[PDB]
Amino acid sequence: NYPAEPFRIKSVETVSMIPRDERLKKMQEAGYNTFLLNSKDIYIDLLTDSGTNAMSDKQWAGMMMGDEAYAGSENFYHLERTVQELFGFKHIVPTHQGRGAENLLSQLAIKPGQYVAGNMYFTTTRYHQEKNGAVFVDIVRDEAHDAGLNIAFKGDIDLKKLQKLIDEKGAENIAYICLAVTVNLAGGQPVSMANMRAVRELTAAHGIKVFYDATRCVENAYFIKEQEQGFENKSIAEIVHEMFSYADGCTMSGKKDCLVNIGGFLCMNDDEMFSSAKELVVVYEGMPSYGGLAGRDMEAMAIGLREAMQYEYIEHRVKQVRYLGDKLKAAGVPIVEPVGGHAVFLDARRFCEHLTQDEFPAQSLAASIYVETGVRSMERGIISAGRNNVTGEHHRPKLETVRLTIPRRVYTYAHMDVVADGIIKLYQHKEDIRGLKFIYEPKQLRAFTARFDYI
Amino acid sequence: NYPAEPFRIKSVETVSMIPRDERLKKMQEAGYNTFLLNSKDIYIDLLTDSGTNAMSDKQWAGMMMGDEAYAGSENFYHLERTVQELFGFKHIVPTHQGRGAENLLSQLAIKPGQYVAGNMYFTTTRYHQEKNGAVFVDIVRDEAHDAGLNIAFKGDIDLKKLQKLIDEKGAENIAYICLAVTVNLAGGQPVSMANMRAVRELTAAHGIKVFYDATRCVENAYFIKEQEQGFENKSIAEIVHEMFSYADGCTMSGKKDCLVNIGGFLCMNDDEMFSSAKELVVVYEGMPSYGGLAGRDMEAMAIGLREAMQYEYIEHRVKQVRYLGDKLKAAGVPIVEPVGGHAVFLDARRFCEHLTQDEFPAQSLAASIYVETGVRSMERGIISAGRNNVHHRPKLETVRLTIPRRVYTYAHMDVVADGIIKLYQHKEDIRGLKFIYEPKQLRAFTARFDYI
Amino acid sequence: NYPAEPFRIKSVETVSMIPRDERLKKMQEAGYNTFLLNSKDIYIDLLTDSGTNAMSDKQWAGMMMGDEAYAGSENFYHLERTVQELFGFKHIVPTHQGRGAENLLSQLAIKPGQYVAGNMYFTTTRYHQEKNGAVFVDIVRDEAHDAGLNIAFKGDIDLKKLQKLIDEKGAENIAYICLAVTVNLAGGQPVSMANMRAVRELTAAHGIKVFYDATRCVENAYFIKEQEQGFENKSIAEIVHEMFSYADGCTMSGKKDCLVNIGGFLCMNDDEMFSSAKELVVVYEGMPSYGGLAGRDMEAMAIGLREAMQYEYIEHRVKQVRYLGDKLKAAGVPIVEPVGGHAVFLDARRFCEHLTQDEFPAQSLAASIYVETGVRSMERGIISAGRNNVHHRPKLETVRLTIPRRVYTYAHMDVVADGIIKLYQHKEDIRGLKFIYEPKQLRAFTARFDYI
Amino acid sequence: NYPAEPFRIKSVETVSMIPRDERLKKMQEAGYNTFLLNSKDIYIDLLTDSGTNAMSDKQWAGMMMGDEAYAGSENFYHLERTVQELFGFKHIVPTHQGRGAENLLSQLAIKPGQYVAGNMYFTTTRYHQEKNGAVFVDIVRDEAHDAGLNIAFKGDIDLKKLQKLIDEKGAENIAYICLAVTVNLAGGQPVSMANMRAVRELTAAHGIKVFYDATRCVENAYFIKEQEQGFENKSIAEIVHEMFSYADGCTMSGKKDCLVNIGGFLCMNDDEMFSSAKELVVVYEGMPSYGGLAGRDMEAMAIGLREAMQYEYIEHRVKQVRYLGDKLKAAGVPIVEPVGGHAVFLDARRFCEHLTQDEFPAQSLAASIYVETGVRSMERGIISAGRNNVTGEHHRPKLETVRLTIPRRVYTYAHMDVVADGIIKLYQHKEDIRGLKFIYEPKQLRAFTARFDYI
Ligand SMILES: CC1=C(O)/C(=C\N=C(/Cc2ccc(O)c(F)c2)C(=O)O)C(COP(=O)(O)O)=CN1
Ligand SMILES: CC1=C(O)/C(=C\N=C(/Cc2ccc(O)c(F)c2)C(=O)O)C(COP(=O)(O)O)=CN1
Ligand SMILES: CC1=C(O)/C(=C\N=C(/Cc2ccc(O)c(F)c2)C(=O)O)C(COP(=O)(O)O)=CN1
Ligand SMILES: CC1=C(O)/C(=C\N=C(/Cc2ccc(O)c(F)c2)C(=O)O)C(COP(=O)(O)O)=CN1
Ligand SMILES: [K+]
Ligand SMILES: [K+]
Ligand SMILES: [K+]
Ligand SMILES: [K+]
Repeated sequence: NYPAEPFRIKSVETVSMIPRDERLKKMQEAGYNTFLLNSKDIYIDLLTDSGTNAMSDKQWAGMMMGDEAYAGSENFYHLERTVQELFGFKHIVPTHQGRGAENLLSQLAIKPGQYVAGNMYFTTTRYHQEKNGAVFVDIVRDEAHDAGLNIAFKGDIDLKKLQKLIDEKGAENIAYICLAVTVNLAGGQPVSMANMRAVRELTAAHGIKVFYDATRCVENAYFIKEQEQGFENKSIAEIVHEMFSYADGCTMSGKKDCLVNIGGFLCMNDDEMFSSAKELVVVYEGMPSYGGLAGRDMEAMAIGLREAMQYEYIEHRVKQVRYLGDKLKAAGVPIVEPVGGHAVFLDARRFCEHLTQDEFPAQSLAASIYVETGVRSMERGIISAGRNNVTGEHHRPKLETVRLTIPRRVYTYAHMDVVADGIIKLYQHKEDIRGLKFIYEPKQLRAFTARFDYI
Repeated sequence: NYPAEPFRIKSVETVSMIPRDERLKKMQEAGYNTFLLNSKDIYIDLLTDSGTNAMSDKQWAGMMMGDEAYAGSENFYHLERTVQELFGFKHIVPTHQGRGAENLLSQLAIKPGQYVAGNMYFTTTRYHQEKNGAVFVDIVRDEAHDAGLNIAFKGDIDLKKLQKLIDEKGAENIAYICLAVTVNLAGGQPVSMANMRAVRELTAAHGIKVFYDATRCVENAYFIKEQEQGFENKSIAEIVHEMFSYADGCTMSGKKDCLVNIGGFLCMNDDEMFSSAKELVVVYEGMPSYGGLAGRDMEAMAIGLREAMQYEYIEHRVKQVRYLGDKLKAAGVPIVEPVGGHAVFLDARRFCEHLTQDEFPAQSLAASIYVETGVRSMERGIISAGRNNVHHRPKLETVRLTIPRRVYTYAHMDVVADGIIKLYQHKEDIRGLKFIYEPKQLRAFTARFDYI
Repeated sequence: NYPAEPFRIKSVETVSMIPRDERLKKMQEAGYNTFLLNSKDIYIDLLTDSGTNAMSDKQWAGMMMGDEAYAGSENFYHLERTVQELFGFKHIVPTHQGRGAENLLSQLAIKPGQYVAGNMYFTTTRYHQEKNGAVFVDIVRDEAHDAGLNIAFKGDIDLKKLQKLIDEKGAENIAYICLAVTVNLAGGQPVSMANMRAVRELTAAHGIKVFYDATRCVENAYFIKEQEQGFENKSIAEIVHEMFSYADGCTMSGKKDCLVNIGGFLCMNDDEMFSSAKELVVVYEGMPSYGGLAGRDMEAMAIGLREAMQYEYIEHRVKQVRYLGDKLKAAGVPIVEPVGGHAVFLDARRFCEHLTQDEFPAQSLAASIYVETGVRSMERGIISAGRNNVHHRPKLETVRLTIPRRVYTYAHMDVVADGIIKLYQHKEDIRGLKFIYEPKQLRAFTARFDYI
Repeated sequence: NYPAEPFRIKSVETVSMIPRDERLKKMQEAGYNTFLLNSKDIYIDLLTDSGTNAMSDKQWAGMMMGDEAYAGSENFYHLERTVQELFGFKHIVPTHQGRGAENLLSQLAIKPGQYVAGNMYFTTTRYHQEKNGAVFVDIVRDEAHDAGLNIAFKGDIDLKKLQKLIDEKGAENIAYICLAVTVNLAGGQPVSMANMRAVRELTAAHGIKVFYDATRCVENAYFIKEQEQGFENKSIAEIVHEMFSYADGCTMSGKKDCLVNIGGFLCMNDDEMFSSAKELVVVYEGMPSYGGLAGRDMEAMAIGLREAMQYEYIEHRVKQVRYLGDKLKAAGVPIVEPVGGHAVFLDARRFCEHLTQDEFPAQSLAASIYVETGVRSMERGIISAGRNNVTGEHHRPKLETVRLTIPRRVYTYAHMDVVADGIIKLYQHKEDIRGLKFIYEPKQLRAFTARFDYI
């Protein structure tokens, strides 16, 4: 079932164990917005798995060996050869994080008016595509839009949608296919190796490029080894290397599956695009030999990427998240299924049936979760959806969820029990959860700074 | 039930997940002596809680602020002021670890021929006492020698035994009383504040000194807050400060309850003895301003001692050990009771009743534990007792599962428990061992065995 | 004369002492382009002072206290409060380095077609201005373009040039004034407080904004305390705080005067622009609570900015650079004068007068410097200028010896000086180079050359 | 002449630049005893080269890889194989520092009544020898007792003194020969390889053991490569390995030439003595696999010992000390000659001719040095000599010196100029230096806690 941590604790991080009454005052000061809580006032911070990972002793040893030179740093050569060895790509350009690499790729591979198609989208990835004159097309399988359907590899590309897009618009008007592993918007759902092979075969026949969003590719590789027939004898590294053999490049956020707190990079095989990438990286990030990263951070990301290939680490990572999802599902708590690689999504629509969506149930549930447990979670519903600015009304998503995002190697099963036991107790008196109303609302991105109050 | 860790993991330590077949080869290469296993071949190392603790980010920040000066280091001033504030003693002398402080105290407070009495003994403490011409006398309560008797504060000194020693030998022939908190040999058993208060009252009436072995005094302070009536409203620091108010000094191994990997110190209130301590520390340890420790380590120990005062930390520390003991007891595994603050002791006498004591049951059980789970434990039976005469047979024949602080999780405890529980269901298959290396002095450290 | 380092060495960095014959092979392998040399093959790396600084023990202690949370990190609150205290600005937005802040400001304060005027330009700053539809206008004093003229505060804006721009184009067509302290392209030349005060008076009368390039503002503050009458009794922090009182905001590269290896930020007083900055930072850098930086790096930058305010540190920093410039000038080596705060610029035009500009004298001099001494320097002549049309010929043809902060000693400066002085005594032997790789965009970074 | 530092500064240590008037108040608070000054009030601390060294980035990387296990630590195996490789000894026992190893050796190789002979003595080494029932015999060459005689290898053993001791007392009554490299009491003077060969040849013919005090053996090895004919082509490691080939064991203080802040070890080739050494180390230091050291510190000492073998490091170390001595000698400042490997000794007798020794000129000179420059130095004269307690009078040494001890890789030539320029200015008005009188004097070891005042 659930394996113990395949590591020992080397060093601990001090936290404040403030009681419920103080936590309530902190939440009121934050305007009932978990995004406005201070880190020092949080016991278990499940806001995101991005850049919040715990590094290893080996990584911290590399942090002491930072070659901080502006050009020719040994740390960059270590990072370069590691990615070339594990991912198999020809050229590497480091960036300070994932959206820095997406900014580069979108300016290099998109002519204004072309289409970009992928298995759903991410906010920063789709922004840089649309800012550079592209029109996004969702070609994910229809099953990915059913929150309750428990099936494997929900993130697979629908080959029928891809075939019709090529026929309706033409291969010349398609910039590239953006295949994300895993699919964050669908709940961290993986993509099968068979799907990546079929996508590569169909795109190569029309000369269409394929670039991966490899942000959580290691979690995706474990799902292949666990659930895809024929990969039970292959190591995590062998699966990762085959995944990228069906891609012409990738954007990577090291802050996720590279087990670091900062860092990313951009990969490609084309020499001419790599030449243009080195010219553009100096504008936004830095030299091609550090790309907005300190030398010690390139070293940490190179070591972390190699550590992520260990089967026992990634098995425990995914199964720790699954443990939280299983404990909630066994108690009757409504969650999004299947459980993804990095987070558990509570269905706040069913959790707070007594509240309309205009009362922000996911935002109110997140506030109650913190006060009752000291756990910070992220609202992923109507507040994060924003406002259509042409009309001013709320964007209303089908998913009204609270995201419990698990950083890597930071928490234990006992911490997961604290999260579960508190949510389960809340669910047993879920009728007492009250709604919220705006008291402060910003112009753009309201999820980060809006303030509320009980109705 | 059992609280979650009152901290987050900041950094992790890489371990080798070698399978059982590899572990079997490793144990054979080590000659079935867990003391001879390589650290790199161990998943969960429960050999000792001494110096194996995980430090905090605050402590590691202090590690970057090491003032390595030979005299007048700010790190020493931080350590001195911390101990004076929390322990209440007047003078502090740092030592590289606990037995360095015992060497100093034993040469300063023992006249040849005098008696030293305490609630049981420890190997290093008793050696320096006997090396300096003292005869040890155990004045612990008799119940502390019964592994299965579940009573509170097993480490208390028997006041009747202390009164008889004063009458039979005279107060002039008693060097001092050595009160250890907790009592490691009895299984990490605590001493009540009433016992410390009663001991202070009896010794002061005869002019007899009292020095504490404060190695695990914070674990002792939690047991007082949990189980002694009247201390439920008092903080850990208040209890620690009151504990040492009944002592004339103490020896401390920071490698335990100070949450560090090296370090100790010696405390006292007497000015004249403190003067002699500073003259003797330069012979063995170093200057009184660092005492065999780097500046960064004095800083780490000062910060760790203050972190140990946090109620949530020390509550979780003790209850993680109790979780392992409860899970084993619920399956029928014979252990020493009650569970101490730092370790769970398997009763190898009852675990291997089908084996004679000359068959090294505790040593064979520890070897079997590693092969089955990759967990290293310490033999604490006849092998550790040794042979003065041509075997010493102690009443306690145990295997110690010693838990380092802030290093392992409940899931790691489940690995230990589930493997031992499976081993106990086939305890008839655990065979004895045979001597292969002469027991030169401390045989527990270097002896080799075999049976196949 | 020249003060000793106002600090001790805490830790050292290993270097490779390869002989001249090895360096000659390394330079040939690099194609005589210093930008292509490996760090491991360099003794003294004077390529840039950006991100190459040595941090303090205090900063490394903060590196252990990284609060890596996505929002509400204590490290961000420390950085924000530090900048608000020392710079006096109302709002802070962290960025991963300086050009990240310039990308934000250029999209927020530039309407397409407007003019941006400043005391010369920098490559990354001018790109983001021109990419956002601005036309750059240099309003620095004419003396700043003369490498040999030794006058104080060469970076001052010519108020007459600024007045003519306002009259010829109109204040409505001027986006803002970009005042850099110091002026990197002129050789690290400072700007006087009187000039900043006079600029603020003229721009405010027409409603024109003023934004600083504060990358080396601490070096600029020292020159004011040293050479501007009336500031001899004022501390570095007081001067820095007054400098920014004449600005509406600033872009800062922490990799320079904040004594860190990564990091920057964007400051402003206007609430509405700060709201737009937080919406745009999530697109390129990250959340406004970390802005593309790890928590430990925000903490390191906050501590480094406060360390930069120490008079003894910044005095030694500038005077170590001046020591290198004085030793070269005393031997007759042609340099840019006066010596700036962060680098010494060899005048390759005068150093290699026997060589034409199309022969790449600055590039060939930098290659010869490495082979003779193992010192890497940066070409800052026609190669860095590039070719828009089918070569750009700048008035300054220099080789930059850029000094990282707290990394090297006076003895390292003697190695640089003694080797260049020996090279200058045989400057007739320095030969030209020939293009081998097409100058695709920024040719200074990847072009290769040869002559034998 | 003097080479630049063969390294870059990776990190700096903050110091307080307090002015002269404040420094005077600090010195008065310290009772004019530099031993009582606070570290935070000192610019350049030349009190000792013991444990004050700056570590490298490689060492600090090892500090992140500490295997803190009680037995079988990988760090101990690294340290063990390093010493066996570089020193050539068969068995290694770590100790927390040098005097911990001397405590072990003195209890293992000395029967009560035997003699111990060596090239002068050190305080802690001679104490453990005499505490275990030995009688010390100085067999150094007579030239070592002339402070002004500038000759090479002053620390050599006088073979005539050794031959007469064997004849007058018998080989059975000689515990061992304690050969120290370098000789700290003579001013850091080295021992020639020819002397070590002759000592080994003479002792081996009588079955007498030889144990080295290798505390500063790397500095000693450089002097051999620089000044002993025939070793110009041999590396530092080759010279070190040959030095210990003439010894049966050694005591080592890693706090010196191992480039660490704590640590030591004990070496020997005899299996039976090593067996007894492991039994005795558990009493005083700890297990034979850590010996009173954290795992990270065994790793740092192993890395530092290997770093010390680099010719450029040790050449700069010795020549930085020589630079300070040369600048003082060129200005006419009286110093002890020749300059040793680790310190420059000012001749306070000639520096303060207007003061009698009962006025503590070396102590008063050290106080003036700090007030004028912010440099702490050590008194090495009548105060450190102590009091013959049978009579109560002062011990009066021939040497009345102030020791300027240089930690490794901590200071620059510009720091040496601060020391020199301040002492040179003091020497130009040396008649203004006043004497001191006891106001507080302890029973034993007065150099550490005594307080004074101007006469
Ligand atoms: C599948 C994919 C991502 O998941 C992703 C990031 N994810 C994080 C951070 C995040 C992003 C945007 C928000 O509004 C947000 F509140 C949190 C998250 O929490 O989900 C990026 C971007 O990579 P950078 O973050 O290294 O630039 C690219 N691709
Ligand atoms: C109550 C007390 C201790 O428990 C103790 C040590 N504890 C050890 C380490 C150990 C000691 C001796 C052994 O034969 C042994 F096999 C294990 C242990 O595992 O329990 C010391 C000594 O403190 P030092 O270790 O800091 O010097 C003093 N007092
Ligand atoms: C006055 C100013 C700078 O000097 C500066 C950078 N300085 C560099 C690095 C550099 C930059 C561009 C090059 O083509 C180059 F070859 C070297 C340098 O060496 O001088 C930046 C940008 O700050 P970022 O580097 O933190 O983004 C803004 N303003
Ligand atoms: C030739 C030799 C040494 O020089 C030596 C130490 N020397 C230091 C420290 C010191 C020693 C005694 C003092 O009263 C003193 F004030 C300073 C010094 O400053 O000279 C040791 C001892 O090695 P530990 O210091 O690692 O135990 C053994 N052998
Ligand atoms: K850097
Ligand atoms: K030290
Ligand atoms: K982070
Ligand atoms: K340890």
